[PDB]
Amino acid sequence: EFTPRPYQVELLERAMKKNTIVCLGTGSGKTFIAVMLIKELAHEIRGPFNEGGKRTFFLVNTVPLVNQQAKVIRKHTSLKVGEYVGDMGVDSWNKEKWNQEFEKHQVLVMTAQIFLDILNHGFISLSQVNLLIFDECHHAVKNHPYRQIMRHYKNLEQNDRPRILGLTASVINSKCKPNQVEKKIKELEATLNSRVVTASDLEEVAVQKYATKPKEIIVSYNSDRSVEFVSPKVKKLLEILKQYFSNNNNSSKELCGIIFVERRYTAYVLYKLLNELSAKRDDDFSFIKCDFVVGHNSSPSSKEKSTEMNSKKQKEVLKKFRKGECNLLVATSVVEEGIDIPKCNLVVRFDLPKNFRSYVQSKGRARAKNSKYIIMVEEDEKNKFQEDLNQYQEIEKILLRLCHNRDAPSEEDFDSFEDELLPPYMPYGTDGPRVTMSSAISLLHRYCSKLPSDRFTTLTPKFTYIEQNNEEENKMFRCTLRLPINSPLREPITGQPMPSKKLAKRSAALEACKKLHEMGELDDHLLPVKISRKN
RNA sequence: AUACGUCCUGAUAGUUAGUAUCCAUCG
RNA sequence: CGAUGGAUACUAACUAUCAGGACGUAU
Ligand SMILES: Nc1ncnc2c1ncn2[C@@H]1O[C@H](COP(=O)(O)OP(=O)(O)O)[C@@H](O)[C@H]1O
Repeated sequence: EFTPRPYQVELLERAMKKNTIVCLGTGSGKTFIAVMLIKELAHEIRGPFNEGGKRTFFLVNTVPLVNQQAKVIRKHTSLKVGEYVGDMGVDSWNKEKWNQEFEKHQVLVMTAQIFLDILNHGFISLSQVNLLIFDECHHAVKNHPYRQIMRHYKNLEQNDRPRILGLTASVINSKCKPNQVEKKIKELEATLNSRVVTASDLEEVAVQKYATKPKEIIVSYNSDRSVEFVSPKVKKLLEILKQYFSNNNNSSKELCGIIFVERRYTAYVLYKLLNELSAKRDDDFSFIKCDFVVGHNSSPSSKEKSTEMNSKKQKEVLKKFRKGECNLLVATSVVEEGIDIPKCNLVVRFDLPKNFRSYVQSKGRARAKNSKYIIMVEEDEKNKFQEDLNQYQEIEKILLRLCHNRDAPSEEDFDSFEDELLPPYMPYGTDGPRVTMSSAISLLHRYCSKLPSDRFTTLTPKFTYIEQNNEEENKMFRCTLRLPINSPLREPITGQPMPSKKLAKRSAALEACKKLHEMGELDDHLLPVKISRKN
């Protein structure tokens, strides 16, 4: 029942020296050793939470992946595991419930932002956290919540060891030139205080996992000039699916084809058209079934129509695909990574990739033999797309060339973090509710929304911007806060002048937390009057 | 005829700010 | 409603270089 991997046991013993990051292609099995390293330190986690024990947290950005990884860890381990997501509405939960939750479970898999929230209000500090692994660590750039969490390491002492981990295949998240990749990798390895390694030998990975991705049958059309009325791209899909049927006459019923899109409306219309064609019972199209996977809760009541509700729908649709009930798939932005099917040999790239990372991630989804990669390109843009593809190939070649070990001898880069020009409130020191400079906006989201209050758009009570000349004539901004009649007086009516508008708002709104803490609205854990709504 | 210097539309490559549009993820 | 990331476009400044337009110096 247990399925090992030869290179990964070597990877584990190499990584169990210091902080180490593994970078490999899709299908490598890098995620699998997460459970092995979790069980390697299971003894520490056994500590009771009477005075604060050791617990392991697994951060996953996407909501459909938390249950999948929870089932994966449950399959090989007997430890109690729960699932956490803001869909349940945990915004109105007091300290005692959280203490009960921590004492009950053993591993709490949860998205990043909820971890931001819990660390923001001091329900528990970074102390006594046994281990912590990111998801898609290549997102840790600029003001990503990953970096916001990592910033809390600066406030605490270095002697503490809340080990951090994060796994990614592509180390970029935007378009770039082959002369800035070294700068990007150096910056990323400096930010998270960890080295990056990659398997030197890629035997099986090149056999069927990564280096033998589906062959790119670049097919063009004339779309730049219901199937026959909309752009002929749908006709190209029909022709390529007829080619698929001609290839797989033996499997004339169905296969595991997956369609990637970038706009939800396109996916919805595409699924509707193919379901209509299949239900018609015509000779050309009679055995096609597709279902939704993407869209997410979006918003409870604010200008949306998808209404994907709870994760139960995603769980059941993925189960019905795994059992073969669902065989065609359309989605936009949740099945790029973390979706695994043991037998898949066809991926249709209906919409073009936008950067390097998307192209690498959405290409290795197929894992079976003779897999098919299909790209929709136009004739006029064919030259530009060909040169862009050559650039991507060169980027991959140089990236695998620089796969040599890169250490971090200069720890000064970690100290070189661009600290904000103003300090935030912190009434109880480093051991108390350390308010972050980036959580002032979260606090101001819901002015007096707690307790009986209007349901109108009180979130944005409007602010006045004032500009004046200065010594360098770059101008300074006077952000002013004028809240309506809903609460007692406020100290930060206007903030300190700032070079930028955003920093002006931050300086004019951060002192609200400091003022409100003294007057008694908040508490020891900065939870306002322990009631629903508001952070 | 060459070289150098001041300002600028054009070009090569990077940074910063504002603005406008679009997309995705999540609370 | 909000925090974000990405993409394009405009203005605008600095940064290392090329060219041309307005002027000056050495040969
Ligand atoms: N030995 C194995 N046992 C079970 N599943 C596997 C194995 N090897 C690969 N897989 C499947 O293939 C996928 C590859 O996962 P892994 O190599 O851990 O990282 P990634 O998912 O990033 O490629 C997994 O989602 C898993 O379901």
